[PDB]
Amino acid sequence: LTHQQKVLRLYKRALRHLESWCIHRDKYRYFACLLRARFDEHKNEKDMVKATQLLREAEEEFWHGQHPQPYIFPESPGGTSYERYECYKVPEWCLDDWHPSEKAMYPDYFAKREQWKKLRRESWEREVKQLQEETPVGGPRTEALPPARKQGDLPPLWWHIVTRPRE
Amino acid sequence: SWDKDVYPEPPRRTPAPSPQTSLPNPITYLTKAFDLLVDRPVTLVREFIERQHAKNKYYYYHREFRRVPDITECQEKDVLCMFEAEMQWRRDYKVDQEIVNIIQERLKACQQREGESHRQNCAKELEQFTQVVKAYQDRYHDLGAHYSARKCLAKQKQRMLAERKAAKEAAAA
Amino acid sequence: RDHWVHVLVPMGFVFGYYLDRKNDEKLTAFRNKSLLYKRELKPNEEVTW
Amino acid sequence: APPLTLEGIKDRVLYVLKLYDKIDPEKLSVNSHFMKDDSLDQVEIIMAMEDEFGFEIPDIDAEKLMCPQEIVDYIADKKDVYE
Amino acid sequence: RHSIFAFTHVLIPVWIIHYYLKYHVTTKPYTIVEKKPRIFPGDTILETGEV
Amino acid sequence: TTLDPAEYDISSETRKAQAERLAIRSRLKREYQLQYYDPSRRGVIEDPALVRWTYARSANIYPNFRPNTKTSLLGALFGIGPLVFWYYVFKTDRDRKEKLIQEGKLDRTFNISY
Amino acid sequence: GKRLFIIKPSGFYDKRFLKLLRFYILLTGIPVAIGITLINVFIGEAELAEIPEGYVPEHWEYFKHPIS
Amino acid sequence: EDENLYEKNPDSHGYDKDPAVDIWNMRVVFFFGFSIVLVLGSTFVAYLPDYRMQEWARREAERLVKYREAHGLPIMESNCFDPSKIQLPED
Amino acid sequence: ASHITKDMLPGPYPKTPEERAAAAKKYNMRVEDYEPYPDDGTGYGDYPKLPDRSQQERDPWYDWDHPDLRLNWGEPMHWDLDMYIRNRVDTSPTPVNWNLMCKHLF
Amino acid sequence: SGQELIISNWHWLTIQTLKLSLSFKMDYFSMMFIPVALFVTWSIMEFSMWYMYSDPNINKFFKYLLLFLITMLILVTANNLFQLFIGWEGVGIMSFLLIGWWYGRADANTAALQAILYNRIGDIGFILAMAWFLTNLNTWDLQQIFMLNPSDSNMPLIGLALAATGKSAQFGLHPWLPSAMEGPTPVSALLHSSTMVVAGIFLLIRFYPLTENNKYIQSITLCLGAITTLFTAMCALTQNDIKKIIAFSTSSQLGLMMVTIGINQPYLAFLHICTHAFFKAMLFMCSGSIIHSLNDEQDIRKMGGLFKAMPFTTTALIVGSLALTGMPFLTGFYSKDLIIEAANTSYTNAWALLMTLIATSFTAIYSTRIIFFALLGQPRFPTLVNINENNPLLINSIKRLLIGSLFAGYIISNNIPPTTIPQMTMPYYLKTTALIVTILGFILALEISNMTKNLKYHYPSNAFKFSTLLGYFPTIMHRLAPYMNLSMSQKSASS
Amino acid sequence: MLKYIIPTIMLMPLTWLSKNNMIWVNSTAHSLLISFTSLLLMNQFGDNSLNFSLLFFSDSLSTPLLILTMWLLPLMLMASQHHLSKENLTRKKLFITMLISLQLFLIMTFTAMELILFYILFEATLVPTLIIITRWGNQTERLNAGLYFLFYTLAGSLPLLVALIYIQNTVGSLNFLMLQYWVQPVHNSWSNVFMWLACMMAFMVKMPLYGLHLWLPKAHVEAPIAGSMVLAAVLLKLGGYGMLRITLILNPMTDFMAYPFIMLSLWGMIMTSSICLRQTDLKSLIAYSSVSHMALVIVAILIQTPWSYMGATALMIAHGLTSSMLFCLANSNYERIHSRTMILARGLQTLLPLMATWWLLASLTNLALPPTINLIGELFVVMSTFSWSNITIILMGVNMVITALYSLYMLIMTQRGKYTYHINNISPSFTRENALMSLHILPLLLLTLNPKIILGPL
Repeated sequence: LTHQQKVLRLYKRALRHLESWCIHRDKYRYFACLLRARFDEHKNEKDMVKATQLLREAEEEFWHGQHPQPYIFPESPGGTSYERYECYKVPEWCLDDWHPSEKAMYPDYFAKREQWKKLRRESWEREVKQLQEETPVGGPRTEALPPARKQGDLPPLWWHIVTRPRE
Repeated sequence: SWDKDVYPEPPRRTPAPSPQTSLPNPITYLTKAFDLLVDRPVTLVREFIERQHAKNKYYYYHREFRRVPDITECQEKDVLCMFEAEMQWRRDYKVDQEIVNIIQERLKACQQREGESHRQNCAKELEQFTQVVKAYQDRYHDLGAHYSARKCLAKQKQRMLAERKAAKEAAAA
Repeated sequence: RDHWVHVLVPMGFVFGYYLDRKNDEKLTAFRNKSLLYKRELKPNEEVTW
Repeated sequence: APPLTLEGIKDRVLYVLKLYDKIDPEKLSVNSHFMKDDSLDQVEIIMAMEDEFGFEIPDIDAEKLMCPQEIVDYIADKKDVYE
Repeated sequence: RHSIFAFTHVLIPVWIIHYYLKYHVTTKPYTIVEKKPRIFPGDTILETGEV
Repeated sequence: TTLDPAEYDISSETRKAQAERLAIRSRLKREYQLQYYDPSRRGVIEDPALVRWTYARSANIYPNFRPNTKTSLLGALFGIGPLVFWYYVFKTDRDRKEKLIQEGKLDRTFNISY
Repeated sequence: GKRLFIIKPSGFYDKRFLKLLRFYILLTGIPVAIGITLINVFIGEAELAEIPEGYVPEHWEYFKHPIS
Repeated sequence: EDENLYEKNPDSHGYDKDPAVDIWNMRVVFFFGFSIVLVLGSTFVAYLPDYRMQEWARREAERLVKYREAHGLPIMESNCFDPSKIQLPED
Repeated sequence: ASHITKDMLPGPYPKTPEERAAAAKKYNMRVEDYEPYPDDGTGYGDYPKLPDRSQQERDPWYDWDHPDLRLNWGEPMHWDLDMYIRNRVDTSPTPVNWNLMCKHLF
Repeated sequence: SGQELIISNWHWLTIQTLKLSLSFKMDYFSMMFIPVALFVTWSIMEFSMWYMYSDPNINKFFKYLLLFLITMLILVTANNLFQLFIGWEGVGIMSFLLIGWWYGRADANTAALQAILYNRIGDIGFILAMAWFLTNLNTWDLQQIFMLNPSDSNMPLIGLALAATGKSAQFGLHPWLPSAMEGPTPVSALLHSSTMVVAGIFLLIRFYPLTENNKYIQSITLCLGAITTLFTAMCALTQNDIKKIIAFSTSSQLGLMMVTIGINQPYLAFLHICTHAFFKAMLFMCSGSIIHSLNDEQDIRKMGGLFKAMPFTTTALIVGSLALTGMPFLTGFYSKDLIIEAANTSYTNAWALLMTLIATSFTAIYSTRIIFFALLGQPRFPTLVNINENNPLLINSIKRLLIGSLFAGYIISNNIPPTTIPQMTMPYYLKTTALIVTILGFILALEISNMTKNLKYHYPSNAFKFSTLLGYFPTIMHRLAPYMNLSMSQKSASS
Repeated sequence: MLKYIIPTIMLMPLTWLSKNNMIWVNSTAHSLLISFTSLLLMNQFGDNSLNFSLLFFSDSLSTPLLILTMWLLPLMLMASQHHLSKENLTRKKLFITMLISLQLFLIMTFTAMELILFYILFEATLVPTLIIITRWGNQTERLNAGLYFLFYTLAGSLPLLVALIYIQNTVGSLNFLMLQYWVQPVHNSWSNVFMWLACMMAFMVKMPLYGLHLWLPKAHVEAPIAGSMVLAAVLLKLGGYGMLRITLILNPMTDFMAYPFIMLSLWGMIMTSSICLRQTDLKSLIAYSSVSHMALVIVAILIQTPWSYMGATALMIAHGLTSSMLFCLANSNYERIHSRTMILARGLQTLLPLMATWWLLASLTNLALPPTINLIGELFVVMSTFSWSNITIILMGVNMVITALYSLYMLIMTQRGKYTYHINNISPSFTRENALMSLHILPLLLLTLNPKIILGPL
């Protein structure tokens, strides 16, 4: 993380912590531009300690008095009912063993199920042809070419390209 | 069935409901309808088995034992006479268990009968039940020789302490 | 053949049970006891030895 | 129980262009790229959807949100939109 | 109907369990152990009265 | 209490060449996903971080061990310590109860059970 | 309309289970239940005290029960 | 180097080992395991005769107590097992 | 059948730079604040080279943690520090140590 | 005419001197609570037909909940203390199948782990009082216990009191109910209102012919329930969930009933249980339709006013919330008023009356808090307003309750055989001022809610002491007792 | 046993005599037919005692104990067929015969009529169990655990021959437990202390203590193929009942030195429960549970005076069915995941919903749900040692509280998400996996209907 974008990680949560405490909507909305004037103290300057002392005093009065049980937007890392839908929980590929008269239903769905597998069954003449080439030695985050230079299939095929939908 | 002297209780003494009011009460509508919807599927079938169960009879007989020796026979290291005395003593103990269960529910006959007074009456069961269980653990409960069952070799020897140390070593009773 | 590997082997139970009465028929020591179990005059304590 | 399709977000991303009084309703609809219109123009432009949508807007959502239709693109991946 | 959906439900187990109580009091020496009268006057179930 | 936990510090420009410690793990992550994505695996990953975990915890602690310090002989203050103390409680017990059971009486007379 | 396809692992072996569990337990449990009803009605025991049984007592079958 | 067996599911059902006559391994353990032991053996100890001579001593306790309650006989005696049969050595 | 550096060994100063990472990559090049020096204090039955303890700790707490699964659920590859106490434990909140509850019970 | 009964159906195993078979009890609680307990469950499953309407796992719920009635009903019908121990644990094992309804969810399964932890402390106290009856009283049927009262009941009844603290949410075990709310909503409407918390004090109610003497008991009992009131009052302040606001409010109801034991008032105490069971199974379900209407926030934030095409359920709340102010003449008036005015003649700590009566205001300010923040102000919550209140399945449930709810304390207490002597003296400056205590709670909350809404803009200062909105008890004990015993005291004396 | 050893020895010339794969269906078929013969001639009445025939059988009169001994052989053959079928047929049949031979000595044992036939049968085991650990086990460090499986039980049991023949030449003859009517008392000496010491210490080798029990999480950790003889090792540990035979008589009055066996088995009781909440192995997880409430029964015996023999009769079979059933759970979920480490099993409860009921009721026998066969005996241990003193409820009650966590510590490990892995572990719990998982609670709660037969003299 860099020093300039360290301002941005605080700036969104500076106002996000405030609407936890408000009672109206305009009461929170009146303090948006009102807090903006403090942000408009040093508009554009150098990147040295003058920009760090604006953040070094943003240690206090940001963590100091921070969010007394705030809003959480319940579908989140925290919050209630964040992972509540777990009786279903999307067991993708639980459907290998059937021993049919249980595979009687959905006839066209299984006919398409084996169809997509040939896209995964034939990708390593193309994906592994660039997997040895795109990585220089052992370097950074290893996504492929996002078109794979002819046809990107996927590169992340198929557990990510057919990833779990929510309900 | 049983014998009523074994399980006594005072007579029932159920009073009159005393309605006294011309208001409609629901108790004159419940007992006048529900009695016949029970007597038809139960009592007639109970009568239908009653003639059918009397088709044949089967006998089962009392078991009365034989008790020739009691205590002091025989000599120390023996086997034969000291086996029947075990059959004497041990079957003379399982009788003495459920005799207390008769007297225990005899207390329970008084308590769920009065209820309101329940302590200052019935005149026996706080006394007589404590004239049994108090006269029980002495010399008939091998405390704590009940593990090896104390079979004729400690149940007499508590009673040796109940005669040697007791009643003579009171200095001088 | 007629499958001696099969149920002929549980037929050894009564083969053991036929031998199981030989020990009791030589344990004929005492009839005269006092647990009634008396062998007084009857053909009931004599039997099943 | 009420479902949702592609047409709801195509209203709202275009609507907040006119809701914010700094941006006139004469820009481009889906691809304005936001540089022709540092803080408070990559956060304030999505601080309104913090009020309306508000699914906490993670750290990678800033550097993608220049292309204003690329804003709309991954929401259908998140909100699991039709077909 | 409301003819057998409740009749199989409630109307059948009535007779079985009442037979299990009428064939119970004559066998067990402690049947129902109903309490005392709680009567303030003296009434017609007795012969005397109370003021 | 447990902890402060010091979620903020200083930078700019302490240890400029310290970065790309993710290059250690992203090479393993590339080795992870290439092992993870294949048309036929039918089995678990070897995952040697759990192999080196339990076997160097359940076993290979007694070859590590030596009684060259008294803080390894410190377990005398926890194992045999209270084990004398419960008996130091219990030896004082059961005899004071017995003397009141031998000399004098305190029990109810209907104590058949027990 | 909103119509999709639910994802279940398998229902074949699981509903194949509880079949012979239920089947064989009624293959001999339910037929043996009639003998517990037939011996209740036609067969009893009576009564007590003592009987004298003559001089030599009765054999085994001293029980107050049908099958005991 | 390494030869091993995996999940036995060649789209058949499978009970213990394989298709045929090993198919009979189901109904030799379903029918012999329970449904004869868990039924007839469960019935056998249900009405099994008097355990430790108890049911005699149930009604025998009903008889003798009222005979002590008949004339004069005290109850829970603990009466030294017919006394004056022990010399009782003092010291 | 993995025999080469199958577990820890009698460390921690048998050329500790050649420990991490010839195998058991807890440190990248023995300067990552996770070189296998942290044998607490040895002599005891603690961990030796032990790709183990005093590395940065007190929580895997199931964070946002998107660059892999990587928090506690979804198997990052080789970052084992300590376990079996953390599936139910967390990081620091906004207040601090002050035991006012005993004063509140006062 | 009474005719209380016991039965003698079928033998269990018998031992040396005592034989327990089975029996039942039909005295003052079987002919009272059982038509009350069934009426609630008869009126609660129609909401679960609507709440759990999208789940193909619907059939497990109606199956699991019915057996939970069996362990709740066999306890009150019992008269053998062995049979009480059956129901004492049977109620908790169903709870792990109810908080653990939703799988995963790394706090809720931990909340299932937090649930059974504090239940076992209440288990070890009850068995201690059991074995003392074996050593002396020769049985543990409830008859022969009340046949002769012993001298030293001080040693057994503390274990009876410690058993009450396990499930009736006393001080020290207080995070058990605010952690148990994490499951589905009519689950928690059953778990917290009329089941799982009345049986924690019900066992004490059966033990009334002994609790008169042994004066170490009564001072500990009434002082304990006084602590449970105001710590739930201070931690409920600034709480941002609807279900959590109602979670504390049943606990201050428990603070009443603990004190009602130390004063020798058995049946007036139980009559407060007779009224209270109506209340929150309505209220969580009435508030459950509000949360399902928005389908994801369940916060007191972003609610709006009452009248956003919401006529009926707002009328249903103000029936309940005004009763929750402290009963001027509403549902539980014949139970709440006859106890705090029975605190006139007492022998208390006198810190107790300086602690129980203050929470009557703190109970009243719970009412308007959902009026002033969810039913009063301007409409604000996120868009696509998909509200719906038209389902006669829910309309059948609400209409069946409020007819019985208002006539709860006014029909049952209208016809009852009397048991004790009333107060009948309530002097000057000492009689009804606890109602006035409720009145000022409307005033004090007004000049905080309106001041947080319309003021001279009191700017958000970061300086406050906020060890009140947390309580500081879950902050450290959930970080220390699974740290000392689990790690250091184990791995030292482990391998 | 008139003819109980007699039919089962004829089962032995049937394994290698038979055909091919028919040997599994044939061996199970004959085996259940003996189970009725066990039930029939036994369970008779009953009042002190049933001396059976002669000098080889006393009919197990006071404690039946013998029905449980005969379930297991028609119960493990269906379990051992998980991973055994890779060898020659003549080598696999030898593995069948040695387990059948294990039952025959134990059929004559538990009745045994005597004491000089007891010890030769008390040591008649440990020969077939040791061979099972050596061949067809798991990975290495087997052979030291085979040596720790010796050199303890044999180390402690040898002074019994020093003790018993010293009794046989002194006072009468120990052929008959019922000719033990004359028993001289034993006073406090410096010779008689050792006489009681050798009489007792060998029985602490099998049912463990806080000391000398390191071998017990070796045979259960390093174990045969899929819990095969591990189920038999459950009966091997509980089968040290012979303290009930011996110390009921034959120096009963030495209780002055009972205390360090009371105390050591009591603080070690509460300790070894918590010694496994940070364990990382499934087969070690049930193993330390099997120490704790098996160490509960020892203070029920050295403390005499029944209302203690009542529950201790039932507490032997309490985990004897339960821990055998837990090992059946642990023998499963290993043919599908080939490592026994519990942490790798995240993301269960969704692939196998049918066996998820069986996880619930099994661990519901440790909380134990007081109308069962588990909390019906633990209340009598409460009923005994509270009459000893008032302190004993404390350390014994926390044992009921630690295993409340320690059992649900396993159940919650099944519930996790997205499972990260597992293109294997497909198999949705076939017939062998769930029919063998049955027949454990199916007699257990059945015995809770009329639990009259599970009672000692007592």
